[PDB]
Amino acid sequence: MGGPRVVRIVKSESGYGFNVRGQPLQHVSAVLPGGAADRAGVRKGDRILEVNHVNVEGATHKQVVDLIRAGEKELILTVLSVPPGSAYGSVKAYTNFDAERDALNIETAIKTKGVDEVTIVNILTNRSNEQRQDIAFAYQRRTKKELASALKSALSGHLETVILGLLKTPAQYDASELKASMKGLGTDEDSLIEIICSRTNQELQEINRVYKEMYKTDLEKDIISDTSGDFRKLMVALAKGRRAEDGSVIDYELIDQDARDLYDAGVKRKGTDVPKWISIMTERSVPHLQKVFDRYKSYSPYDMLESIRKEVKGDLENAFLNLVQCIQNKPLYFADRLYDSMKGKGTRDKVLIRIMVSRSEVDMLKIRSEFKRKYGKSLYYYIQQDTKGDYQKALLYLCGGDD
Amino acid sequence: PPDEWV
Ligand SMILES: [Ca+2]
Ligand SMILES: [Ca+2]
Ligand SMILES: [Ca+2]
Ligand SMILES: [Ca+2]
Ligand SMILES: [Ca+2]
Repeated sequence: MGGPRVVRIVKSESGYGFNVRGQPLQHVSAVLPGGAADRAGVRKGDRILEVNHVNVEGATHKQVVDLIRAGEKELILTVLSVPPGSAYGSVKAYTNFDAERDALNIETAIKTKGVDEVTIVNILTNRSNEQRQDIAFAYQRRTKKELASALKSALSGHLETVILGLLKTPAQYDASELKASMKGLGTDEDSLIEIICSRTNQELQEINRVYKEMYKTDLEKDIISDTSGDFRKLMVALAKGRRAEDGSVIDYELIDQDARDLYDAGVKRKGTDVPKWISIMTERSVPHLQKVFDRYKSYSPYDMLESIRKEVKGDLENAFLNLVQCIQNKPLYFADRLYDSMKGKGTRDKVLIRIMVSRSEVDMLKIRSEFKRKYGKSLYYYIQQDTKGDYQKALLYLCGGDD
Repeated sequence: PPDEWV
């Protein structure tokens, strides 16, 4: 049935972004993805019980709409939801969130003599990504300046990279990182492989759509322009995000045949049948490939990762090693990349920042668990020893705590 | 059924 809960939609000049329908309580029939209502927690099927603290039981459809459209400011709704996931992310939605309050406090920190970077970090790294979008809209509405552009001018160094990354939606951030990894002579293959190998179907579908809107070209077309050989074939196949979905039935016969084919195409023979590896590892569901990799050990003297190191080299080897890691244990995969970015001289800040930003609301808690288990000390500890200043503090907030 | 976007 759903308990009466309060959602707070920020003032939006383009509309709150949800459809009111009814016949008695009016219900929400559809929600614009990424719109103001979507970010505040309004979901499909919500029955509207109060609009800005007035009970609308028995009101007409026009009256509920007119009450919603009246103030032209924020929209506080009391909704009854069909009782319905970011449960392992470090950054949670801030309770008692007020975008206007945060926007004004952020502008105060920007206008503070010398720029109050501390307050900017304390706010933005302790709000969810959707809450940051609400702040950005309220900021522009009161300053007539875009928040990202204002923060670009106020901040610098690695802290600027972090803050600007947090302000983008997940699909916008991934799309811009992909573009940055391909733009310019050559390519950051490691950045391209990390994103393409680790993102799921749903994520890649939104990345492809957002990439096309941001840059007016297909992501697949830019991957082709900047890659070649079997590496291109693998990246193009993964980037389509059309992997088979996790099924209810375990296909034990296919698991065995897939494991034989991987062996026959690689260790068993001289050379490698690279397209056979690509077909199996990009088309089968992740739970399927997990069991394929264990069954593969029944035929091969080396496991899947070791077989890759012996068969292929270069970018293709890197891509296969990253992909198999993501299929086997993705939190452990990111934990190892985090360790690699800090273990030696200096810091691979680009990698550290991108992981802390993109995984903060996905599986950072599992990343921290795999990290502490494998390396003995916390991810928090390594960030402290490798980074300094407000830049360090923002990364520590994205981490979420010690251990 | 009446509907409208807001
Ligand atoms: Ca300062
Ligand atoms: Ca700057
Ligand atoms: Ca290039
Ligand atoms: Ca071979
Ligand atoms: Ca270091």
